[PDB]
Amino acid sequence: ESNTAGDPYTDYQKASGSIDKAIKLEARDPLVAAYPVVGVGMENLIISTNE
Amino acid sequence: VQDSNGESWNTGLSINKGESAYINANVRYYNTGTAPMYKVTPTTNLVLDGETLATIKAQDNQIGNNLSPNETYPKKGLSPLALNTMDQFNARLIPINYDQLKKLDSGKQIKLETTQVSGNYGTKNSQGQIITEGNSWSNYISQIDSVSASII
Amino acid sequence: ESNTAGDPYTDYQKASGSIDKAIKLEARDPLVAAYPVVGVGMENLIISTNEHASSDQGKTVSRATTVQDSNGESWNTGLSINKGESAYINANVRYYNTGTAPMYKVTPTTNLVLDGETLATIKAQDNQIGNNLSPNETYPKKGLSPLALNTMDQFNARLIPINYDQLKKLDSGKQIKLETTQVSGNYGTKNSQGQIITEGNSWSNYISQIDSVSASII
Amino acid sequence: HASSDQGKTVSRATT
Ligand SMILES: [Ca+2]
Ligand SMILES: [Ca+2]
Repeated sequence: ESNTAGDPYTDYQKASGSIDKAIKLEARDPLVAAYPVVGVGMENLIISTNE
Repeated sequence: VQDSNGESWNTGLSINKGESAYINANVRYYNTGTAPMYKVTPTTNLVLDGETLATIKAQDNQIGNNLSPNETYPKKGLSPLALNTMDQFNARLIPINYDQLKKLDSGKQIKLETTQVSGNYGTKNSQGQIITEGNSWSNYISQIDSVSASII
Repeated sequence: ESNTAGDPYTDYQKASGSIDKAIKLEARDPLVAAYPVVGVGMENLIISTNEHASSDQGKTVSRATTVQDSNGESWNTGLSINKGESAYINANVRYYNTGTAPMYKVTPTTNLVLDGETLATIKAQDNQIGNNLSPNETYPKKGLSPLALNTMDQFNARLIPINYDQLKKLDSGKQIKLETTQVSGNYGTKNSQGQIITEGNSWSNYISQIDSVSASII
Repeated sequence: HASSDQGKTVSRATT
């Protein structure tokens, strides 16, 4: 398998670090996937009553 | 003969019962992974008392260019985004009808929930230039979630 | 045949497993087709009747000398309605997959049928597209609230209207049914460099070829 | 486009 973890980067690109430099150190192990988990959080909510 | 000197003053108020109010949510994005996301495009449901009022995809005003792991968009010391519109071109505001407005004027809250997020990854092309355009993260979400074990 | 089953993947690609890793196990047999079966299901339906209601008050004073005086009041209440766009419809849907392959960029088309007549055929635009639909799962996922099929426009700016007769009969036992007439979506293939690409890879180019050369087993 | 309306009125007149 060239991409062991299933992410866009191969085993060599991850081990050798020749990828994006914002990827966490953790994710340069071929077994740990480089993978973002993004979520949204609402702060407040405003109602424009259009009479 | 006769004379008359009258005065008058009137006050009126109208309302549309299909678009009785406009909704504006203030949001912030969060990354808790090991990779940064470029061109972050979330999709969110706005749920009020069982019913989903609107499913909104983040358009050009609400997209975040970079989102590194363990950080937010906007950054920590900024105010949250405004999720104003439902249109592809940021020209159409999010409406709610008369019953949803009447119950919103009570203890009822509107909850938000992220159904998915879009975004790109970066790769170095022929010359040493990082490209993050055709590099959708969605082509790998199923392939990663299927071959893996999840640890939080 | 290089593609015995009629799916986008050859015999060697399926047998050896060098394809998408979300493809179900059985679908890596050359005879079983890698093929998703996506359907839509409605959860509830909301009606925004768009009347226009008006209130008004008023005072008035008056004097009249040949002597006289007068102090009148008023308060009025009106209500108007359009009969071609008497209400707006909002359906809450959720997509399902019961196939052996994931669908990327799931774009369904649904009829909204009310007492014999189809009110609208809606194609899922940018707000209502699901990026991933892996087999035996839903969009949105199990623990989320359903989508809002809110608009009928290519740009998500035009709401779904119903006229006065459809609204009047909808204020009765009449229900609006939803039915999926088709679903479109992409599949993934590894390109020259090992990047998965799911853009020109439409699933509709193989639905007829698969449905013709196959036997169906539910 | 169908429209309805109601209305009341009170009045007093003193010579
Ligand atoms: Ca390897
Ligand atoms: Ca063959």
